[PDB]
Amino acid sequence: QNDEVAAFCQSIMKLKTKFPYTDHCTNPGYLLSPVTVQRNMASVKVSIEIEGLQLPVTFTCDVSSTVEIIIMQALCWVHDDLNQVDVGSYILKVCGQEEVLQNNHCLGSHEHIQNCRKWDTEIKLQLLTLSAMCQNLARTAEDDEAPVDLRNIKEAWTATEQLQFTVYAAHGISSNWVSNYEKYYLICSLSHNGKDLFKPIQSKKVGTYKNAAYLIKWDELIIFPIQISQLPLESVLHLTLFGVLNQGPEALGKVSLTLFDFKRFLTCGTKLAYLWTSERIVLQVDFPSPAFDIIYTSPQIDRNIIKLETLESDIKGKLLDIIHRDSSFGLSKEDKVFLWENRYYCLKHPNCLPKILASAPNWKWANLAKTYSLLHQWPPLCPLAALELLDAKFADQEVRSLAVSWMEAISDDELADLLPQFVQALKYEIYLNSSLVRFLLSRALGNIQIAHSLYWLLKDALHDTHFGSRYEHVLGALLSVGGKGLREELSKQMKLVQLLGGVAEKVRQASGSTRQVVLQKSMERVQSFFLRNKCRLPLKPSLVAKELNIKSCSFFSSNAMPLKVTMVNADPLGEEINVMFKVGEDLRQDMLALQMIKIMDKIWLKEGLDLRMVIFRCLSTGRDRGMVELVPASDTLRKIQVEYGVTGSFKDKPLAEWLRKYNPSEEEYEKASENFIYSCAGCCVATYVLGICDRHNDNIMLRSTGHMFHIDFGKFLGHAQAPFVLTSDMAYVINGGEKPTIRFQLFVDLCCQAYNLIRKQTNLFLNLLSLMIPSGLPELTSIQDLKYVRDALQPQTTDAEATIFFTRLIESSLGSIATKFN
Repeated sequence: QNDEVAAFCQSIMKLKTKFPYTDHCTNPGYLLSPVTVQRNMASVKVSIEIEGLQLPVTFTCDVSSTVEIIIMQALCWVHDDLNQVDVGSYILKVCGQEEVLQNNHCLGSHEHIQNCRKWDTEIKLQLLTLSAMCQNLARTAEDDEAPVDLRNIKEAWTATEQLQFTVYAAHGISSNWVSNYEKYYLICSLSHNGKDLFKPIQSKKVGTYKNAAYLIKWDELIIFPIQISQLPLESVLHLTLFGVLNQGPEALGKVSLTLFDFKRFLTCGTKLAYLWTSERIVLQVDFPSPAFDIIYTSPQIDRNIIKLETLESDIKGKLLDIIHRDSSFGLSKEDKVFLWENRYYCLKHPNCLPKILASAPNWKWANLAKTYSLLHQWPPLCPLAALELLDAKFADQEVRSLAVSWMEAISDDELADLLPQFVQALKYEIYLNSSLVRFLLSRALGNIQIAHSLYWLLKDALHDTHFGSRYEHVLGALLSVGGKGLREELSKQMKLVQLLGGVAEKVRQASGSTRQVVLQKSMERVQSFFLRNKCRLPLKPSLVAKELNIKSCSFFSSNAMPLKVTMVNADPLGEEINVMFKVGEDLRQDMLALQMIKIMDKIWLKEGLDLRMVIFRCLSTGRDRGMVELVPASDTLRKIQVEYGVTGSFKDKPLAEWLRKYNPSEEEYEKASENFIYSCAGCCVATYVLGICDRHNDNIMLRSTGHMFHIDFGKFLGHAQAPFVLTSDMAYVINGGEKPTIRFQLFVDLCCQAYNLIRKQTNLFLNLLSLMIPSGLPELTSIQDLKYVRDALQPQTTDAEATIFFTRLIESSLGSIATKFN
């Protein structure tokens, strides 16, 4: 471990050398404003503050214009000719947010622009030079030159010795264990590619040793029916410790051991493993210790150039049927062998390589040379497709390194929203230094948003009972390489989340009349914090808070008593910061639901379908606590139904009247109704595919602009289970009347269109969810959960039949009032 850590640190300094503090492109010192490229790149109004002008210039821009020419248009308003105006010295930033628009991207591609348009709120930018932009987070020269802190040989293929090891003892047993358990045993399993190579082997059941209740001694030899020369390089031994009660046996802990170390040497001699149960226990397994070191050597390369082969059409039809399948999921055994034999015909369809590798008959050393030979004459995959190659089922390091090399094509903006799965895929790298971790660290060096999100994600990952140590090394590398500016900023944000969490705990423990007073008094400590510190908001680190608005702070009087934290912007050009902080309930599953909704939205927008979706932020900042974006001027459907229900008996006019009071004019009410149509279509498709069937008056929320969204994702992937529901007031808003109109047909067409656009990306959604399996969410625990989503996506069906299917889902959701529609 120490020597692996040292080699890791050497490599990481080598990675640092490639990001000097002088290069502004990779060391900007500011956040980049996020972008999601949208097709068909319509006009909007933008107001731009300019130095020397008392009023900002306001003018109409083409949504499809790049930020560069928009800067020049703003410069043209103030100068008659740009001959001696330093045009390249200028940037645009969002008013009140320390994020900079990206020059080479369309104004319409930027998320801030897109939200403002959905919102119809003022686009308020500011023109300045790089010199005036805050670059406090930038790395110094100091940081660059600082160090990072966190005899004979036998080739393995010639090694005939059985794999064998002696499970010797476990040291450190607790008093609670001695009282509750008589005896103990280990179950030993041997795995590669996340799959058992053989039946697991169970040890004898022994009690605590004589005159030692902290010691469990087995001194037992365990032999597996395999030789050293048959072990894949990435073979892992799993030891799970069990306790049989004295008064079913229950699992006390688990350790894993790689059979080869990061330098290809076979594990030899005594080896100590550590398992935690809350405390640390030490297992000792003794491996054989011959007079020679055994090293793994990969088979030697095949050089081949493979256009020159048979053809046929009974076979070629079946083959292209396999290639265009949704995924490798559920691929039958016959299909696997058929594809494997025909694999060299597939070379002009790169994104089917994961199917091909999943159809390999085995990963025996002898069969590796022909796989490797294929892999290095294979075309580049698209990054999203290469995700599958980083899942558990592909442990081979050539495969994974090659997948990371294909991943390098992905943009930072796309990668930012996929980081959770990458952090999880770290668990399938057996060694500390890997292509993948260096890729992630490299991206975090060149982009502050990626570094910030990686920070918070690794910080959750630390609570893993099995992988926490590895994540500590990775997080220490991120913090080391990030520089002192970023480090002190993250420290301020960490202290802020701790202080806010303390306030929330005190508020919940307090009750009734002594609760808001407890709030106000407990916020004193955070007020002190701001008195000595200006702090970036962890949810959106481009917002700088200087002070707490103690007056507007309150609680929501709901389950888990959430805090409404109101903060003063440090920028006068910006507006208040309002975030909810919540303690008690686990926000990671809400984060996964939100991320899936965001990815569906991205997919739609890339195909030119804008369903006007509400995409709000949520950040787990610890064990069962975090902070959540607050969508302004929105209320739950029941709240609307009942506040209307005191004045009316109409059954179906509450939502329409609610929207009418905030959109009185006819143009404004039609616009709000249209927003409702589109956002509701998006919500229905998401409800069905992601299996969120807990929808009810309290779960669905509606914004005064007319946009509908979800806020609670308690039953997520609950496909056990009218998938969604369309009560009559929603139908009234969509129709505009009490009878069906062409607006309902537009809603049905929008739903089916979006549904098919997601069915086309079934592989991405299956891969994005399986990569989250090992994160430990209660109800994404197996590949079976993925099967339910795939069945919902109906992969085999055509787009036309899928349209028919979803249309009848809609009319099922309409219930009794579905008689009135065609």
